[PDB]
Amino acid sequence: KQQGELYMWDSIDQKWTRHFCAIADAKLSFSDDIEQTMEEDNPLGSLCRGILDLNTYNVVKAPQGKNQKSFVFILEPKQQGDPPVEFATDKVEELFEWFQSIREITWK
Repeated sequence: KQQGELYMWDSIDQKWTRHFCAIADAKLSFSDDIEQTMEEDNPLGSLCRGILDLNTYNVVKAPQGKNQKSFVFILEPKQQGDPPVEFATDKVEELFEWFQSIREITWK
């Protein structure tokens, strides 16, 4: 089973935030900012603020990187006006391990 911490791009605050993610079936889950939920002592602080159906998405890797992070992958969707969800990781090895897991699922 694939799971660990990941960075996510918030197109609002224009910053990366740290979220804990997991892959079960064809679904990728991500929790709330594990830094804040801490900064606010907040226990509605959830371990599952969102769930993505990988069946509806595709995975591209971003060679040049993005927004000052070196290793990122992007889940770009099928239905149009849905936005891309942009993830990034610390070490290059982790990147290739997620990219593998996710594609070993979008290409069945």
